[PDB]
Amino acid sequence: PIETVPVKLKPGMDGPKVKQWPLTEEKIKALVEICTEMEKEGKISKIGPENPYNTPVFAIKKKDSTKWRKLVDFRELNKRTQDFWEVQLGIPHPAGLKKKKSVTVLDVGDAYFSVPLDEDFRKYTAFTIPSINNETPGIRYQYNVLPQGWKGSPAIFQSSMTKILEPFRKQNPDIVIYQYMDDLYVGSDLEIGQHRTKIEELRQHLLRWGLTTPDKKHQKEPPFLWMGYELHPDKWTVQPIVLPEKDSWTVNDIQKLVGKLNWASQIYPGIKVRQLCKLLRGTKALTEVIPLTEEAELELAENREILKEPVHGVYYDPSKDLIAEIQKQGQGQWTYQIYQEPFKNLKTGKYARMRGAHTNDVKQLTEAVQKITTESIVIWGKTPKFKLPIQKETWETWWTEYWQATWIPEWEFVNTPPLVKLWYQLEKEPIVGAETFYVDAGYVTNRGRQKVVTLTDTTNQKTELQAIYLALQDSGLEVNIVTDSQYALGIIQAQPDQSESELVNQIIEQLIKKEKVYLAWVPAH
Amino acid sequence: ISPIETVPVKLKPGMDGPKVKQWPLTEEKIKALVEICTEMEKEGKISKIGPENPYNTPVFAIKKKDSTKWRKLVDFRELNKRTQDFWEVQLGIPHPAGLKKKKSVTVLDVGDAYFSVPLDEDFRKYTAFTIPSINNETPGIRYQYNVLPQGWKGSPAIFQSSMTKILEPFRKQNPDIVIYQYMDDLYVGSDLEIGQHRTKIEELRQHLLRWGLTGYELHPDKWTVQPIVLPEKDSWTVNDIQKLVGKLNWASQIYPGIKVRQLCKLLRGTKALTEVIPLTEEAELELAENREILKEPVHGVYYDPSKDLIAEIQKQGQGQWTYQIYQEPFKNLKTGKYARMRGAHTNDVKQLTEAVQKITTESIVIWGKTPKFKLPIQKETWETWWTEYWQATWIPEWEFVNTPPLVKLWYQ
Ligand SMILES: CC(C)=CCN1Cc2cc(Cl)cc3[nH]c(=S)n(c23)C[C@@H]1C
Ligand SMILES: [Mg+2]
Repeated sequence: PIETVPVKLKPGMDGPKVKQWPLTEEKIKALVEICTEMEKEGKISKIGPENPYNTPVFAIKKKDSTKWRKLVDFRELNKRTQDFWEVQLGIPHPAGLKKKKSVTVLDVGDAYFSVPLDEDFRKYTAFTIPSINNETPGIRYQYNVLPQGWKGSPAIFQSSMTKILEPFRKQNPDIVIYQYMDDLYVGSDLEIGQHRTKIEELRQHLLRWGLTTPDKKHQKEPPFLWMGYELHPDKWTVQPIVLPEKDSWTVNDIQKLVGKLNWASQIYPGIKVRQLCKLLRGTKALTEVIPLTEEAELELAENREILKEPVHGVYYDPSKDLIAEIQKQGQGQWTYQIYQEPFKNLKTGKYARMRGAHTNDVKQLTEAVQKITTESIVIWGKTPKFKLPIQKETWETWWTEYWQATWIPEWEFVNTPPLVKLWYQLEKEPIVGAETFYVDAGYVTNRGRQKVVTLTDTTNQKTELQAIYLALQDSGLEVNIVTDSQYALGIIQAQPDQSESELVNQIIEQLIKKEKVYLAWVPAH
Repeated sequence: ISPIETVPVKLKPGMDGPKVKQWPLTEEKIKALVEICTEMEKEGKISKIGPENPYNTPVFAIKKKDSTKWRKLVDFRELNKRTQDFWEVQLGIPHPAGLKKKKSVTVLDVGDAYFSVPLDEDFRKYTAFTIPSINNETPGIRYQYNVLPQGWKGSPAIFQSSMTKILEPFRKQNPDIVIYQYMDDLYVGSDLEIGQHRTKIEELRQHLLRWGLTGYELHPDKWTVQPIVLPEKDSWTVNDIQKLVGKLNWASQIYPGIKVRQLCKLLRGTKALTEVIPLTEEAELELAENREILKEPVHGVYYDPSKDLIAEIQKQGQGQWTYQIYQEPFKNLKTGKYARMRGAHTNDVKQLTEAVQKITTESIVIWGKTPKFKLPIQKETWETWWTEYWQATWIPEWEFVNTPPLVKLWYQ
């Protein structure tokens, strides 16, 4: 038997005392039968009038079958049960798995009832099966094992299974076992016969504790279509994605398409969705039809072709280095691929996360490095050596001059156009011979010139970007610009090369054409 | 699993235990953690827990100073914040104002001293922690403490007595030495020449071994506050004057006696930036007075035991950093500078960690409390690399921020 896990109710609460719904004789007859079965099996045992707690039960028929099932409504008891460590949503990613000669999945089979329930807690699982004639039986029961559908069941069952498997695991340190729901995955590099035997051995080890497992004649064989994936002994991939051939596309359709499209990203490089996302602008209803533009059409056609190609990922080989390579697919878009062996990945991906309203490729590429770093540590436990399209000098220039602290692991420059660069750099010292503009929506120069323009609907801070812009447009190749807007100063000082604000983008364009620019700040009153 | 008497500890009223997430660990760290945790399990220090304990506290592996040995570090920060305060009356522990004046102070990690005292059976669940697994391939090894844990605030309090008894002899045999405890750390100050100092340090060591109790060497005396400085130059241009004004216009919020009048008058007219402007007599004397005013920290800054200690750090470049410790805005208790040390390796993160640590030691030595840092770095980055260079046994509360371009220009 297994060691009982002590359960407690949430502090300051009493057990469930909820009424049982009136039942149909037909069903009562079914319940009495099922409950007796469970009592003979010791799963449950009748109680005395001592117990005031109760939980509703009802009979259900099996889907597309003709027979009775017993369902207990543990909602209430669950609200009152303490929290457990429970199952974290942390699941293994296919690219983290290694190659195996043979893998099998043993379907545990309701081991919930195979595991005992803390005696002290047992009373809280009380339920009642009403009598057929008014004043009569009305059998009262309580659980002796883990109730199907109870709060602690999934957690306690998993903990129990782990203990039960500790030994078998120490005995065979060449066999990986992974638990998931009512499934037990066993993988191994044993030649087929040896494996097949070891599996039968594991089954017996479960049977000793009551975990009735399935025979090799009805077990699930690879691939393992698990969570949108298709698991194989040596390779992996995602469940085949089929793109619709619609004439009319609803916003809902377009939205689902982008979702399926994004999913593919992790393995299919080249998947693009920008054009498709644009169809969502100004949409008034999920049922609204948006015709497709020539660019969206071209993008859909391209992804369709990309998907007609059954690419697959490869498992991790602990003996070889991890290599991450990053590229610029578009403005703001970066594509990466992690491989151990020359140009054939374990996983791929995209990075479009724009942090802040303005940025530059150098800053953005850096942030992609950090995402991959976190992701690699999570999946493979170590960071990959990166191959980036930026030269050392370029990175060091930006780095040492930026106010924030940054650090890139270990990388190598890869001359693969486009090479990321800084399109412009502000002067560290005011330009001699250059004209000086004193902005405020209007500027005045040392040379006498001046323009006062009219701005409508402008925000306080945007008016400040405008003046700078103005000075920028009317000046020569070399300019000195004095401003009082610490805001505008901040932005332009950041050396952005892309922004959400078109005004900033224009200023940026102006900045690129100049030979020399010095921006200075001063309080103005 | 426990001996002697266990002192009952409780979380603050109504407070529940911590359920903090574990930041992803590197395979090497995990391995180090598994090796270390198994020995602690055998020694009965910790025990595997079941799914009926929902709590969690983050753990990490750091590297001991000049030693190929890892040290499990447990981020008990949240738990400590939820742990009851500890008594009143005659608490022989406060803080030696004298410790900061000493010539040499050594730090000793007397953390293992806790491992000899059991933790109240009931509080044990709250100290829960989890060794993570590569790619979630396995549930994760869960443990809790049976003994006073390192890094928890309750530990020094509960061991306080056992500690004083042990130190009373050395304390009365060498009163020319100042010893102050902070968490797992022990501060040993003295004015003896470096030679006699290290000797005495070593002697305290074996004296601790004597009772089962098994690196860093400061010089608090030489700590000096960094004042606000103004560019002194041969000839001044419009630009120089413009900057001098912005700076002085800021420092005035601190020292109000700073005037800019004359200097501003030199900035009349849309002249060219590069145009050199000689300073009128009345301006030269204004700048000069401004200089004298900045020669010293602002009068009236007092440490308040009841307020948070905040520390801000700024990237100045080429391995240089500037920090300030204060409680009320602009009212600094201290300001300083930091330049890359220990290795032709240094990158932004390693330096920041060294700096944070450096500033933290000082606060403990000075006020006997760690500060709340405002770090100039992206969270994800910090969380990924901080552990790789950390060596302290305590972990201060930190937050991340976006340093203003102007503040930098006003320091160093
Ligand atoms: C569905 C999940 C999470 C399976 C995890 N699972 C089964 C599996 C399946 C294949 Cl085809 C190759 C695998 N390689 C490895 S490692 N595993 C694995 C780990 C365990 C044994
Ligand atoms: Mg102006």
